[PDB]
Amino acid sequence: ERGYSFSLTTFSPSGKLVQIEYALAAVAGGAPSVGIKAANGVVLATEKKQKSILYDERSVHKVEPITKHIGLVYSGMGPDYRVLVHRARKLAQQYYLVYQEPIPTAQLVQRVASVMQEYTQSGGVRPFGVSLLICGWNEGRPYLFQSDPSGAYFAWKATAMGKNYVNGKTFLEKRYNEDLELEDAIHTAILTLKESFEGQMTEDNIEVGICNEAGFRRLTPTEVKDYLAAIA
Amino acid sequence: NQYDNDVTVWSPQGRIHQIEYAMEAVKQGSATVGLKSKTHAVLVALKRAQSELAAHQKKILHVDNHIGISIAGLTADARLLCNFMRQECLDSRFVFDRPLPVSRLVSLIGSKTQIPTQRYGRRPYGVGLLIAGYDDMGPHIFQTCPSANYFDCRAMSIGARSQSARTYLERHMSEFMECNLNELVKHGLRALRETLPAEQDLTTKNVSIGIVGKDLEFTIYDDDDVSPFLEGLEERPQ
Amino acid sequence: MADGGSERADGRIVKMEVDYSATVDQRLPECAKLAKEGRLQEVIETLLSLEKQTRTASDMVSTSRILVAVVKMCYEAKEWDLLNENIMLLSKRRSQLKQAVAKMVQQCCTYVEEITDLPIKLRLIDTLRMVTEGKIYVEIERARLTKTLATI
Amino acid sequence: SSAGFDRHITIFSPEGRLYQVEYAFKAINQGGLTSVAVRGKDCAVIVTQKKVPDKLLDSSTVTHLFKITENIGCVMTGMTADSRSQVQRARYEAANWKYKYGYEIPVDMLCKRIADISQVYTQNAEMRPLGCCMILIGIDEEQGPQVYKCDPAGYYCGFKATAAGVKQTESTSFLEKKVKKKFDWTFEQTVETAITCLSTVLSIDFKPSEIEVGVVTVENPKFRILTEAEIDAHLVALAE
Amino acid sequence: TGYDLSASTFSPDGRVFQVEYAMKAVENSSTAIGIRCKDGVVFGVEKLVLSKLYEEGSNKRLFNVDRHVGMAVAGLLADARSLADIAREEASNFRSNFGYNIPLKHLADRVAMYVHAYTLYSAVRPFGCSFMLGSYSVNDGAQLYMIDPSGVSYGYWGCAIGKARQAAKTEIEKLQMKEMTCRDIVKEVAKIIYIVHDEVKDKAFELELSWVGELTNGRHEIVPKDIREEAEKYAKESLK
Amino acid sequence: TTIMAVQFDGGVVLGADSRTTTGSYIANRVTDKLTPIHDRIFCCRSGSAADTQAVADAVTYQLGFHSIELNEPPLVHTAASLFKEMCYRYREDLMAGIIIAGWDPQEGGQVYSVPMGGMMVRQSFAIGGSGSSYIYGYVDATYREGMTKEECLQFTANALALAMERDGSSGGVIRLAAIAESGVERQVLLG
Repeated sequence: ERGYSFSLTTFSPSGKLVQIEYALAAVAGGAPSVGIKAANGVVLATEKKQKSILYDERSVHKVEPITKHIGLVYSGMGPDYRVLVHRARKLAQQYYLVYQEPIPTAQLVQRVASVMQEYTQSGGVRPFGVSLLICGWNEGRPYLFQSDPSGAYFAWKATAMGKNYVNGKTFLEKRYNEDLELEDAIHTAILTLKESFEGQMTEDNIEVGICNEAGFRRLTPTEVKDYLAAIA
Repeated sequence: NQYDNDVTVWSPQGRIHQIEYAMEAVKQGSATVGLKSKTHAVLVALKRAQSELAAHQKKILHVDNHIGISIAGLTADARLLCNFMRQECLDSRFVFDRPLPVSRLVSLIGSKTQIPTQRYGRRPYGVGLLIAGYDDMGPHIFQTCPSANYFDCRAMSIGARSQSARTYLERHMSEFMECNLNELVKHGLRALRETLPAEQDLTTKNVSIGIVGKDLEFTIYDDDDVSPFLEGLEERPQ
Repeated sequence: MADGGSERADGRIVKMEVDYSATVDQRLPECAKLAKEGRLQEVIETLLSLEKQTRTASDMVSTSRILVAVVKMCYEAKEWDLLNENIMLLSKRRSQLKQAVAKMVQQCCTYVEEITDLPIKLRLIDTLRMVTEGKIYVEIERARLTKTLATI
Repeated sequence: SSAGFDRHITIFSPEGRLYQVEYAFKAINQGGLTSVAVRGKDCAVIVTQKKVPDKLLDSSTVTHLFKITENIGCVMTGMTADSRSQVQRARYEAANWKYKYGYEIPVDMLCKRIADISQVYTQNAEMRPLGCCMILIGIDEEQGPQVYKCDPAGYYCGFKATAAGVKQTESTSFLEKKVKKKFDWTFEQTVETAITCLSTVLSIDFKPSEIEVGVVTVENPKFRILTEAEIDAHLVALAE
Repeated sequence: TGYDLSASTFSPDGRVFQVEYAMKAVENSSTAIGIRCKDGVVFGVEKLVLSKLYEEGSNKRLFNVDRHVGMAVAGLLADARSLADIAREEASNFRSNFGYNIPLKHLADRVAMYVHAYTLYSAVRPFGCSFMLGSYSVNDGAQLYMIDPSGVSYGYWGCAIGKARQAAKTEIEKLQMKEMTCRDIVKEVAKIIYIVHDEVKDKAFELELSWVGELTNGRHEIVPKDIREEAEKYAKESLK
Repeated sequence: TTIMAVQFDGGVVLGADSRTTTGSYIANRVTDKLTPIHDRIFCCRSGSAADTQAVADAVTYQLGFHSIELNEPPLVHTAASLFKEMCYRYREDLMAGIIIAGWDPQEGGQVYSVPMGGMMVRQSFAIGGSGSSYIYGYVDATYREGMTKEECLQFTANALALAMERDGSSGGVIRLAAIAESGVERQVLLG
């Protein structure tokens, strides 16, 4: 490059930022996803489709692990997702080289959102088009956080993103209670993902990852075929 | 009109207009004529003054003992290429201990002016040269342009109304081999006087001559030693 | 080059009775190669159509007695051999087939007013097994239309 | 609609889209070419025609079938100047896998490294996003053959049989009808379908001089470009 | 319009007009052809003289990059002398690291990447040049290459650059290529330059011929021009 | 450490000992002194251990990238140039003695010598290493021009066996390798 470095995101005359609001529009028209925190573990459930019978499902993965106990899904766009995965992978290593201890889940999200915000103020680039759902069972209590293209973190009990997320939002508002078990959380997570799905819900149309206090665990399609018997 | 602003932008007709504008800046300068013979490389220039009491602006300027140039454009780009030009001759003098051939000097110039005509934010060098050298294969006359095209000519003229000077050199190009110095020079100043209006001429105040030859180091004559040359002339007919 | 094909056809029609019929099968792969290549002016699709018209005339005059199933065998053994040598198209679209089909049903309609029902319905049932899975395309279909009008 | 400079540089639209990248998807179609990839049970076929407009032009310096490593080949569509720039990147990062890690690079991991680079060109706004596609083949240990496709947006996935180029929506529609009927796939069963799909979509029924076949096999993992004679051998064999 | 200012933006249908503009800049230049016989390559450039305008032998477009490599540039002449410095500099570093002579297949690739690199950014513009690369080697024969301003570079037997592009290669292909000594080809080049470009626009034109092959031992040099002068004497035998 | 390379009418024949010392202690009884760069080009390294393993990887990296791009089997003289460029540039930091020998389709079988200065010279036979000073007289009176392959295998076997006996730093087991147009024949002897 040359030395331009001019930020292409400035304030509106109203006083809002324009490109971040447009980046949120790309997230809302993405694949639906749901995450539920249920007092012994946290369950991530995304919704994976294939436009043909020609694609392969053992290749592209949505639920992606980070350390040994920290999972991560998204709802926005695809190529930008893999960037900040590899960024967060290295970002958890400088914690572990220095402190010799697995990084707490709150400590990642402070660092990932700091990457993402500082990315928007600098010049020549667009913001990301990805929102995240990060979870983990650190120090007894499990956790569930959500980031955004603006770079703001939250702490949900149960949220949803992607298409028709407000419909899934009201559904969890009646479905979720003070506490459940892990298996009940999986049963209501498939229930809310079956809200806006299509007719074929096989072991390949959904893709589910959990966080035990024993650790992160990604579910193979065998159990998801077995657990979808009398689903929702 | 929107694509006539930057150097980087091409045209829907295929011609970069910023180079074509730099050609017109060369035409705003005064006229000068360079020619050669078997043994000499005389170039004659035409000075201009700003007022009646100011001095005339100089044209011919010394580069090395066997290379001297003339000038036809801006004055900042004049000295900017001159200081590059002095630098390159003494480096070959310091390293190889030999004078540069004129032909490989000018290819350094055409390489030098190429880069600001492609990158963004740069202007082309709005200046044209007439280089007269002498080396182991004879005298040479090289003209340049802001389009970085250098020409191995035998007689050219550039500046204002240089066309009438070119028409003189076309019908006298055969005579330029078998002429020594006196009729070699007084051929050349007959070319400049066809670039003048019919009420003034060369007054030994607005004329310089640069000669470089075989046993002759490049020498600039002005205002005192032009009067031995300005003799045996004639008025222009009506 | 088709002067050679002309003189071999001129060699056959005189010598159908003198020479034996296996030499026609010994002259069969030569005309198969002359039909395969295809040149600009020496051999041409019309000269290929005429040389097959002359042999099918010689094969019907030979099979004009009660012994008919030689022309039906040797042509089917010719059409099967010409499929296995060539790639997908046989050589062309019309000339090698549609004239010769219109030749045979012309031969059939001329012979049916003298011949018994047996070898011609052998002929009809052989060409119906041809034109059910062989040449079922358009260009032409009137040679099939008068075929089933004569078959009925 | 258009807000700011969303038609010009890679920024967002008010509709939550962008436009330069989806212009680049139909920057392939100015190439005027169609390539088909089919993976069988123990092989992986690449087939691509070539157009030779001039008789004063070689029949050697034309074919898009390139060789990344000794066990990985590829095919390029789109424009040609952007294609060979993409290939030198793939040749360069395959060798760095050897020098850093020691073993041969998987065909899956290479498509990540390519799609990351295409991401960045989308990402920083002051550079062009390189419109050309990418298809890889190769044999993995204890995984069999693979077929992948990088895109100028920056995403990839595995496939079973997937074409690219100009004609996909007729070519992929035929391959779906071929796969979902659950037939066998051995070697020549896989090669014949890779021809006849490209044969029926283009509707040519050609002479064996335009297409090139780049099969890789489990028994012979070397990337191999087929001879024109044996290309003619398969074509007359499927011909009845 | 609106999309045709930078080399970074695409068109709404997916092409780049700045490359398209520079292609027709080369088209408005004089004619230069190149043809290889069975043991060498012959270069031919029609070179225009306006009235006098220089010497006899200024600004030749037959550059000499390596000891066995030639040039036949046409287009914007200042940028052509830049590529000649780049192609010279590339072959030297091949000699330094390695130490056999540069193969012509690499030197086409290494240059055309540098051409392609100027078709991405909004800082620089595309080059307005196009040229021929001719070599000869006893291990490799002769090869002839051809670079456009986009960067698409591959092999030819006979090509032609300039205004007379389709009009000149009409009759190049009428000849033979394998059954020709290059000394026969030299006078065959000169008629085609003499055939095309009637002197309606330009009265004076030169004819510079260069010639590398078996007879010149792989060394590239100009033809003996004033010596033996059999081209133009044979070329003007075509008055009817 | 003693390395050996003899060319003949077909390809070449390489050979080395296997004994790696740390000054008076054998750190390794058996060592692959010789290294496959390419399928027809080996080297056999001497001097330091960390240095020669570092150079032989980088040359294998650069020659591997260069040959795929050129899409031909490379030249043995090309590979000998790459060892020269690194060992001359870092001659203040490398103590390496390399003999490159391999078969080539253009020029048959070739043997080069890159000693610790960083020069390069083609030879018919070439020896090197710390034990190579003891067999100068034997290799000069026994070498005869025009040997077959099996004569060269017998020739290098006797030459390495003498230096292993007499030098203390050389010994272990003998590794041989015959590179030709057909293949590479590797074998391990004693005696």
